[PDB]
Amino acid sequence: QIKKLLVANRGEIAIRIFRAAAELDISTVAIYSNEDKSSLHRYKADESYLVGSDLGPAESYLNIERIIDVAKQANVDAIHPGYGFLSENEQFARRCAEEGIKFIGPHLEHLDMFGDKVKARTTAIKADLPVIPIDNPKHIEVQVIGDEHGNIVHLFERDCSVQRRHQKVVEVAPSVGLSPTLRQRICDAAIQLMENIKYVNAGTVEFLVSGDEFFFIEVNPRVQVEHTITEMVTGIDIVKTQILVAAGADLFGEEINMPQQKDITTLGYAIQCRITTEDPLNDFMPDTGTIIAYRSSGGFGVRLDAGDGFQGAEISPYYDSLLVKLSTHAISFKQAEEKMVRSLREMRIRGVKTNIPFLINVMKNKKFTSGDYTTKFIEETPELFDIQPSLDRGTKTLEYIGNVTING
Amino acid sequence: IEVNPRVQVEHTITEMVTGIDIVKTQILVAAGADLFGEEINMPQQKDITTLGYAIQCRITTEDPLNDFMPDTGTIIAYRSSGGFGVRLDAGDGFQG
Repeated sequence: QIKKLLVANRGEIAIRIFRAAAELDISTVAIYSNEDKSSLHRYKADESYLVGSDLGPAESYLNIERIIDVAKQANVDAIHPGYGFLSENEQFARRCAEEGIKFIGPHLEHLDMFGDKVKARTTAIKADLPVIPIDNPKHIEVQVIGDEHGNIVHLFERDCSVQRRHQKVVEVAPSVGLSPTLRQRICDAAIQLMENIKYVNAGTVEFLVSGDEFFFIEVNPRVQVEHTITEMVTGIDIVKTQILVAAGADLFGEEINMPQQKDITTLGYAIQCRITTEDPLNDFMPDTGTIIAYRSSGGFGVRLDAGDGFQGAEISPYYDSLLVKLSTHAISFKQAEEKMVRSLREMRIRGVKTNIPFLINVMKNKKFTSGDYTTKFIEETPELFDIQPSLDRGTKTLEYIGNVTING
Repeated sequence: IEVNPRVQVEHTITEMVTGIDIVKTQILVAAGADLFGEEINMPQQKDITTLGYAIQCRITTEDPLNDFMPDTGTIIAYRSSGGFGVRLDAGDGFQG
């Protein structure tokens, strides 16, 4: 029934929802702030509105009442919150229902359980899942999608072990090195939990792995950044599915066309990382300014999700930095790693320092290439911060010619 | 009907459902590498399957408005897109 969708978000994910929505012949509505006046997502929808006349920085995409007003005036049926803003916000979800706008995600009582780190454990132990009663851990996450009609499936797992601190860096789907029996139990735990609470829409279940053992951590009651990696290996459009799930449709019907859990398998491996302005040379402080040159990769198995990565782009410090979200997909993990490297090396960003060289080394290192690696992979790798200089030739030649042409 | 003793323009459509990089495999076969080794990583014939469906469409300078005639001209604007399983193999159209 959903005919007009609004995205309560910015960047690559908004563009993602908009494209998905358009494939379903749904009109799109963007929301933008003053400093996002030339963000690509603003121009990528059927409609865009300045949320908050005088609103500040990151509070623009958090301002519940102005968003809902923009939704009311434009006749919006459903709001997709993407991730990382009002995604896990019960209040916004309530005010959506109360005003007749379908909140794209799980129900009010779903965001309640998993919003509080203390309440989630009670739910976890009621469905008989292992909890913290803790060394050498692997961070494993299971994707799930269920409809409003009781049909629930999982889209296998995602290795999330590569992380520097509390920041995820590199994800893999499915697991390399992790046994088939382990795989199944962790999946079956995730489906036991969500099928107990009668879960609706896309959700992620965060676990931990020691050897032949796992522990429940948290539940992300929305879409994740790393979703695409799972799409590539299972062939299933998660985002598009969400829109269909909030539209009532049965996942085994004409709209979603979900293959029965038995018929769901993985094809090859997929890897993802984010291209940010973070400088390995400079404590990972996000760099700001204007990009003067932007060239991107592509090709078979390479998937680009641009955020602030374009030619004219002006980088505002007020948001979590993200230029391009880059994923690769090949029959083998070895092959999947190589595409990533080349794509990373084929890139070119100038006028701002990037995290590319750091990422290059990560994919190049064999403690990652082996498939066996823990959350302390970065901790145990000091050489991962090797100083590759990176000179900029062409630019200097363009300046010389430019100067002599105009000034003699 | 016939045999095409090379890669076809439409190769990607098969790569997307089977998950094999055909072009890559060509190079490796020419390099002398094994079909089922840790190099080509090809699955067994029984394990080789399709995932979903793939379509390929041709975009040319010619048109139904002009009896399919390849025109010259400068391309004033080029506009790509993107998406899961949306490949734009850029060729004759890049910029001005």
